[PDB]
Amino acid sequence: KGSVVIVGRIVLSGKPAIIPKK
Amino acid sequence: APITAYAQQTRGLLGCIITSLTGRDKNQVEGEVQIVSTATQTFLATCINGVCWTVYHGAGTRTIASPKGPVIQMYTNVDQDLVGWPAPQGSRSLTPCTCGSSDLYLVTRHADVIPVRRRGDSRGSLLSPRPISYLKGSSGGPLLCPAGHAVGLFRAAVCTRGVAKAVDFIPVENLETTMRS
Ligand SMILES: *[C@](O)(C(=O)NCC=C)[C@@H]1CCCCCCCCC[C@H](NC(=O)N[C@H](CN2C(=O)CC(C)(C)CC2=O)C(C)(C)C)C(=O)N2C[C@H]3[C@@H]([C@H]2C(=O)N1)C3(C)C
Ligand SMILES: [Zn+2]
Repeated sequence: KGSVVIVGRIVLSGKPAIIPKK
Repeated sequence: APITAYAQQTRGLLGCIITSLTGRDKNQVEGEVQIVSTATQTFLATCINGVCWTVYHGAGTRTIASPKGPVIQMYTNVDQDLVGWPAPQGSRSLTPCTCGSSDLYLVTRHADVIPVRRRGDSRGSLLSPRPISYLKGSSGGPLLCPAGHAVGLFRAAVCTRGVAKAVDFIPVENLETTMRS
């Protein structure tokens, strides 16, 4: 029985932001 | 502020498999809901009050991979259909609802938050139905009250003809209960 592995994440704590330029 | 969310995939098929056997996850953890995966399926695990809960019919009695190797579950409950491990170092936890709101929101595996009108202790009506393929992988995800606090965890979809009209969930109360048992 293998272990459950975290393959991603969902983040709710993000608040609107102005996508920066690179 | 309104409930908004995003998703970030931290690893792929092969790394996942290796990590499944190896039991050691060295990646960094962020978020309130982890996109969890086994060898058979993928779903969600929500961090509510220091513990990372997920749906039993997905995690079974498996261990979660951590940097310090496999982590044994701290709660298992075949009947409540729940399991829980200590929230991974890095995650942020949600807190249970304390407003008994009946207007809930479901954060899906695709980081989409959809409305569900509470119709009982474990049911809610999708104000705008979706096909089940969409809801796949969302088990163990959170059901937030308008304030963003945990009301429940998505368990099953109430569907017909391949379209989900409603949803069955695990009330935060069963977690607390499962904790004391
Ligand atoms: C999570 O565990 C996952 O996301 N799994 C990862 C990939 C699948 C799932 C989320 C549901 C995904 C959309 C639905 C996919 C089909 C599964 C249908 C099951 N629905 C169900 O049990 N509904 C009940 C009422 N009901 C039936 O009893 C039977 C049927 C087929 C006529 C339709 C129907 O509406 C409830 C009264 C319980 C609501 C379902 O969602 N599951 C069956 C099984 C697992 C979940 C599931 O796969 N959840 C259990 C333990 C409930
Ligand atoms: Zn609330």
